Amino acid sequence: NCNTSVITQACPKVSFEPIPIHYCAPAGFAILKCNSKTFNGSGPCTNVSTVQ
Amino acid sequence: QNITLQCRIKQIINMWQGVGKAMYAPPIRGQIRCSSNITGLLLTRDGGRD
Amino acid sequence: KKVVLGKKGDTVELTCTASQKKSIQFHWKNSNQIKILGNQGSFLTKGPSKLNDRADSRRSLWDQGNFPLIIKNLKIEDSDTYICEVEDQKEEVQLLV
Amino acid sequence: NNNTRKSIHINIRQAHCNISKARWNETLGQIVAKLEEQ
Amino acid sequence: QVQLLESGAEVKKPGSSVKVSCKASGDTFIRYSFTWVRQAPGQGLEWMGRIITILDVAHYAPHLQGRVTITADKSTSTVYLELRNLRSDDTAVYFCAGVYEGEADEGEYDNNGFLKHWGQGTLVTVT
Amino acid sequence: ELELTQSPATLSVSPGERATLSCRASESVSSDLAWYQQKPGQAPRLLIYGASTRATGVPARFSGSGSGAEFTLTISSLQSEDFAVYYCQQYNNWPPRYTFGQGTRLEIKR
Ligand SMILES: *[C@@H]1O[C@H](CO)[C@@H](O[C@@H]2O[C@H](CO)[C@@H](O[C@@H]3O[C@H](CO[C@H]4O[C@H](CO)[C@@H](O)[C@H](O)[C@@H]4O)[C@@H](O)[C@H](O[C@H]4O[C@H](CO)[C@@H](O)[C@H](O)[C@@H]4O[C@H]4O[C@H](CO)[C@@H](O)[C@H](O)[C@@H]4O[C@H]4O[C@H](CO)[C@@H](O)[C@H](O)[C@@H]4O)[C@@H]3O)[C@H](O)[C@H]2NC(C)=O)[C@H](O)[C@H]1NC(C)=O
Ligand SMILES: *[C@@H]1O[C@H](CO)[C@@H](O[C@@H]2O[C@H](CO)[C@@H](O[C@@H]3O[C@H](CO)[C@@H](O)[C@H](O)[C@@H]3O)[C@H](O)[C@H]2NC(C)=O)[C@H](O)[C@H]1NC(C)=O
Ligand SMILES: *[C@@H]1O[C@H](CO)[C@@H](O[C@@H]2O[C@H](CO)[C@@H](O[C@@H]3O[C@H](CO)[C@@H](O)[C@H](O)[C@@H]3O)[C@H](O)[C@H]2NC(C)=O)[C@H](O)[C@H]1NC(C)=O
Ligand SMILES: *[C@@H]1O[C@H](CO)[C@@H](O[C@@H]2O[C@H](CO)[C@@H](O)[C@H](O)[C@H]2NC(C)=O)[C@H](O)[C@H]1NC(C)=O
Ligand SMILES: *[C@@H]1O[C@H](CO)[C@@H](O[C@@H]2O[C@H](CO)[C@@H](O)[C@H](O)[C@H]2NC(C)=O)[C@H](O)[C@H]1NC(C)=O
Ligand SMILES: *[C@@H]1O[C@H](CO)[C@@H](O[C@@H]2O[C@H](CO)[C@@H](O)[C@H](O)[C@H]2NC(C)=O)[C@H](O)[C@H]1NC(C)=O
Ligand SMILES: *[C@@H]1O[C@H](CO)[C@@H](O[C@@H]2O[C@H](CO)[C@@H](O)[C@H](O)[C@H]2NC(C)=O)[C@H](O)[C@H]1NC(C)=O
Repeated sequence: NCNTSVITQACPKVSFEPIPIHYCAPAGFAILKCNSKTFNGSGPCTNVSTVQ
Repeated sequence: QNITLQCRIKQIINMWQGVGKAMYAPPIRGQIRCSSNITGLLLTRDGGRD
Repeated sequence: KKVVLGKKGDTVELTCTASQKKSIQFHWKNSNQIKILGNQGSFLTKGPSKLNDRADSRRSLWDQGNFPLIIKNLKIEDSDTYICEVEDQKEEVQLLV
Repeated sequence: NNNTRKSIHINIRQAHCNISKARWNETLGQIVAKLEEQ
Repeated sequence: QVQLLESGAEVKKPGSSVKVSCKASGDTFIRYSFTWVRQAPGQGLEWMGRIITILDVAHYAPHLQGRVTITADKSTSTVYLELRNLRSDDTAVYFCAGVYEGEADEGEYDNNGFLKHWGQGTLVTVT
Repeated sequence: ELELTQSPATLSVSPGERATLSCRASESVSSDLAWYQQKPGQAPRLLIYGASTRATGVPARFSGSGSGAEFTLTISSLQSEDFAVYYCQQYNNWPPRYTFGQGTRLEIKR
């Protein structure tokens, strides 16, 4: 037995323009970055650097 | 020398965040500009025994 | 192989199952590996097959791990083996119209 | 603006996008060249 | 674009239910929204509620929802106004009205409330 | 929700006179106030779509405007066929809480 849930909400217009967001590691963690050119998404990188 | 795409602005859309639909209010009055950079494409391959 | 029966002019529902109920990506393919249907995010995509204008799916059940292929207006020509691609799982069903 | 029609019979939703033709065909030529490697 | 055809008059003992129908013709029902108006004698145009046929949703005047529901039967292009627990207070002439919405099927629905297409008016009373 | 009221209860005019009808909105409705014409035994047919667009089929005699708490409807060269009750309707509600005013009746001066 399936049914739906409907919510009626106010409909204001807002300005909408995506801002770059950076992710940063929590204490105890680090991010390894693959610096190989043309990495292709999987497998080994032979040039690895560490960033927060 | 300009490829022009025809576009429409819609109010009833499907949601990318989950199964369901949502209705949005009618469009704002005018001069709406969206200048942007194409930085990549998402393609799928149509193969098969044929 | 599962076998499902029907006749010309009928509608049949063939299914794939994901026990985790997470509305995961899945695909349906015919015996020639032609994509019929699939889940892109929350959207239903119809592939370039003979069922392109007849295949459907109940999106509301994707949350239950139920990913049906619904073929409307069956013809004898539709009696193929349909393949589920769910994660690693490869269920196969023969439809006999 | 100057797109104020609301109905055809009983245009506010009409919009369009421009792509430089020469950039797009060049872009695809490079993509195609890479697809050909596979 | 369309004409709306309504059911006839009815009388019920208070507490009974009454269902009023409004059939649309000349366009696709799904394409646009319908509303109901209650012309009680001596009164103005009390709003009953609104139903959207592209999305099966409805809204009701805030004092009436305990008694009234609206159903859009897409297969018969007919909207039904159901009055539960009918009171003598609800004696009125009821009618539907339609509002054209653009290409609702394509998701270009306007959500207009301006009433252009009207029904005839059916008196509902109690006994 | 928003209450709409008519200024005159009725307005007595002569044919050929310009009718001047008005409606007040207690919650400052914005360009969401429509006008309707109801004749006895008839549906209250739309005259003005939104605050100022006459609906298709509406005679050029009918026009109006307004904003916020106050809106008007006028009928140039009023004809005998226009002695109807005019209604004020508001749409600035979401969730919908649409309302109508009481209706202003034109009277034929006699
Ligand atoms: C990829 O990245 C690119 C950028 O690198 C992204 O591109 C950006 O996309 C944005 C999409 O919104 C676009 O934003 C618009 O810019 C317009 C122009 O900005 C210039 O003027 C303002 C004035 O203060 C300056 O601050 C600014 O620095 C620039 O100089 C703005 O005008 C737009 O705002 C208006 O529309 C939004 C709609 O949500 C409203 O919320 C907002 O309040 C504004 O509304 C006015 O205009 C509407 C038009 O119908 C009126 O209805 C409304 O009442 C307001 O109108 C009054 O004010 C105007 C002001 O001139 C007046 O003329 C009118 O008569 C009224 O008084 C909005 O800000 C970015 O500019 C754009 N960037 C670039 C560089 O192009 C891109 O999208 C990214 N890709 C993706 C996919 O996201
Ligand atoms: C492995 O990946 C790293 C990360 O990209 C490569 O190092 C980077 O090399 C470039 C070019 O030599 C450096 O750019 C230069 O930086 C100086 C900084 O002031 C700037 O003045 C120059 O104009 C130029 O931008 C880059 O900084 C450097 N990055 C780091 C983190 O050191 C590295 O060469 C790669 N190794 C191999 C074997 O490919
Ligand atoms: C492809 O599309 C682009 C983007 O619309 C076209 O460029 C645009 O060409 C018009 C031609 O009049 C430019 O308008 C002029 O702008 C100057 C700026 O001050 C103004 O002074 C003039 O009176 C006039 O308005 C427009 O600005 C220009 N757009 C940009 C971003 O530069 C381009 O021509 C199109 N190509 C083809 C082949 O049609
Ligand atoms: C590019 O992607 C391919 C796979 O899509 C990676 O291929 C692997 O290469 C290593 C090299 O010894 C093999 O051992 C693996 O078996 C390969 N994977 C597969 C699936 O065959 C390739 O290394 C990638 N290029 C990179 C990371 O630079
Ligand atoms: C689209 O690509 C162009 C070209 O790379 C970007 O414009 C450049 O952005 C860098 C950022 O520091 C500036 O230094 C250059 O001067 C910009 N070039 C020009 C011609 O202005 C542009 O910002 C990109 N747009 C988006 C949305 O990313
Ligand atoms: C998109 O490109 C088209 C290319 O035709 C632009 O339309 C032309 O604009 C020029 C400007 O002087 C006119 O002279 C041409 O006659 C227009 N062509 C046509 C077929 O109308 C269009 O304006 C561009 N749009 C945007 C958003 O930049
Ligand atoms: C999209 O708009 C941008 C500007 O917002 C166009 O780029 C400009 O084109 C003019 C043409 O005379 C150049 O003078 C500017 O220097 C260009 N600006 C930048 C940042 O490069 C761009 O060509 C437009 N794209 C299309 C497809 O019309």
